Amino acid sequence: HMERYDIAIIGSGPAGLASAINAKTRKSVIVFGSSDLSKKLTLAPVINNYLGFYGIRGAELQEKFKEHIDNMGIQIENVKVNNIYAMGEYFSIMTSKDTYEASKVILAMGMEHTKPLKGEDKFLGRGVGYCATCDAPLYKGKIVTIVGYNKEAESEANYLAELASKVYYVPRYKDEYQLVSAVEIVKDVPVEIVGDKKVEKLKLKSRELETDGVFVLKDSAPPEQLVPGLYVEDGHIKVNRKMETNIDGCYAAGDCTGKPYQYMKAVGEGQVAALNAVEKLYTK
Amino acid sequence: HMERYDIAIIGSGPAGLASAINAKTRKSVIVFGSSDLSKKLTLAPVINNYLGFYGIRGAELQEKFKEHIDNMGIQIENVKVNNIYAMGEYFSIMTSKDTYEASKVILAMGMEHTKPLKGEDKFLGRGVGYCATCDAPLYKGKIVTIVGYNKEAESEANYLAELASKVYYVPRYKDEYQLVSAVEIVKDVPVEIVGDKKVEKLKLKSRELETDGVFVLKDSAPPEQLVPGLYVEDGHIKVNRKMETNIDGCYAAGDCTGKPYQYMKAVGEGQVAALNAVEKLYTK
Ligand SMILES: Cc1cc2nc3c(=O)[nH]c(=O)nc-3n(C[C@H](O)[C@H](O)[C@H](O)COP(=O)(O)OP(=O)(O)OC[C@H]3O[C@@H](n4cnc5c(N)ncnc54)[C@H](O)[C@@H]3O)c2cc1C
Ligand SMILES: Cc1cc2nc3c(=O)[nH]c(=O)nc-3n(C[C@H](O)[C@H](O)[C@H](O)COP(=O)(O)OP(=O)(O)OC[C@H]3O[C@@H](n4cnc5c(N)ncnc54)[C@H](O)[C@@H]3O)c2cc1C
Repeated sequence: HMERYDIAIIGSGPAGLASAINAKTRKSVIVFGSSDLSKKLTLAPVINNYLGFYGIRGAELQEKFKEHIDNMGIQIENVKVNNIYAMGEYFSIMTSKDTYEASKVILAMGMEHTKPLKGEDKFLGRGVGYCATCDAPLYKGKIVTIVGYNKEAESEANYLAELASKVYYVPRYKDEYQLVSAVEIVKDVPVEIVGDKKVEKLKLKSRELETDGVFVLKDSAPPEQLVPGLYVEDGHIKVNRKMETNIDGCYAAGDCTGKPYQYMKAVGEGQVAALNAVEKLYTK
Repeated sequence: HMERYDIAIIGSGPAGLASAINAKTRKSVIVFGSSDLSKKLTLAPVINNYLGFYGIRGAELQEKFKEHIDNMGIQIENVKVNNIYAMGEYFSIMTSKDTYEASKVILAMGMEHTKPLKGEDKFLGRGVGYCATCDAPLYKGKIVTIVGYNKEAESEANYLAELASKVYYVPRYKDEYQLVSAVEIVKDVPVEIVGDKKVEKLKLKSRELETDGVFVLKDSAPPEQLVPGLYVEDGHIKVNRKMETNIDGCYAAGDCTGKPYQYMKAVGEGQVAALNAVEKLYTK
């Protein structure tokens, strides 16, 4: 069904966990993200600029962070947040599973490193989107191509196969893929989304797919799509010294706020966002 | 004599150490402060909001920070910084011992918690000051009272006893005091600095001292006195998202920049300041 919380934290990396441990000062808090917290932490080899942990390996620091949240009774809700609608005094939070409401939101999604595909921006809203399940009814009986950058994208492909006339899945990571037989896996490199007034084809290095929709599925939609009305410049969510965005009650912390992309900056921002959000909840 | 460095960090607490470990990316760096890093860290009992160190004691976290800087060959220069003069393209740094020049400065002095004495602001520049050794020639053959909040203040009293006709030392901490016999220790509580056009007396709870100067000696002068021309509001050094102050080449990080006074905020700010300072050194 629906569940209400005082604070929702969108991301489970350094920034979101820093927010969570500072918000547990009560005030219900929910943290959305991945079971493994942050993929970048796991991939980091030796870390020498996180003060107090000289020479730690990324996966070791990840475990220290996991034990911290576990000691404080903080769990990660393992769902993808698709859209956050600023209703004015609260936020409606749409996810890959259930819908939530929260009084305050802390954006902590990190920063996407991969570039958009050619034609992606051009056809946005004319056949390109960032949430396949959200737009699924629009593609009933149509051809849909999903360019998947994470495992959740596979679930969206499976769902779309129940409505679309044909589903192609283009993986952008190496794994076994848990897809129903109706999904055609296209192990090729996307080149360009093309069309006249709307999407007509996805061109790949060795193949072209006639398709009505192309969904580009990453850990998070671009922030201005995830949070309609949010002020972003240069792909960075713009915040002030209190980590406040342009949307009252919506904060942002970590790589999603701009450079430098470092752990200490991220945890500091998460702390500031959470303490300010809590203050606003007690002052109304 | 004088020594030149690319970056000078003013403070050895969480913020300054975070700056130091991020600036050692070369670029000579000098860190001014106390041997014990930060007094607040030592006094902190259990810390649960420093991500990755759940349940750590303050002195334990202090030791982790000490081992980090030691592993990176970062030493603390154990002197008090008295004044930083923005010369335009560099900074002249006056200390309780030698003078330094630095291309970039990172202010990391923390935030003073004790309030000013009554009359302190009123007589500033008319008998009240924050550096006794700096103003010592002005008090040759005059009466000087030092209200000392740290051990360095004792050294300043000893120096002033060579020039002033009479030196009183009013300690604001419990310890043995290493003072020459010419210094009179006044174990009483300051109440008010009084005078007409200039300082004439220090009133204490049980005694009044006729005095020509009153020096209030804390770990650092107020930031607008430490750094002439620095923009401060509400006792907080005002910085932007890059930790830049109003003075080009001068950054600030940690409690000295405003609330919340927390460790994660401080280390994040120190990191941002240092990485920006380094960038400016490589771009000129
Ligand atoms: C190989 C490598 C080495 C690095 N080494 C260092 C180093 O030595 N020192 C250093 O300071 N920095 C280092 N970094 C950078 C550092 O990892 C980042 O600055 C830091 O991880 C930022 O954390 P964050 O919480 O802002 O974002 P992230 O760490 O990206 O966390 C984001 C998390 O939120 C989840 N999420 C995002 N959007 C949504 C959504 N819509 N719904 C649900 N969940 C979502 C993601 O799945 C992810 O788990 C390194 C990065 C890499 C890639
Ligand atoms: C009892 C107590 C418990 C606390 N518990 C927590 C907690 O659980 N979690 C949390 O997040 N925060 C806590 N805090 C607050 C936290 O300690 C501060 O936010 C943090 O120490 C800020 O560090 P900083 O580097 O900005 O300043 P500081 O820690 O004050 O470091 C300043 C250092 O620079 C030196 N210095 C200053 N001026 C000069 C100068 N002119 N020349 C030379 N050296 C100078 C000082 O001697 C000092 O050593 C606590 C504070 C106290 C007092």
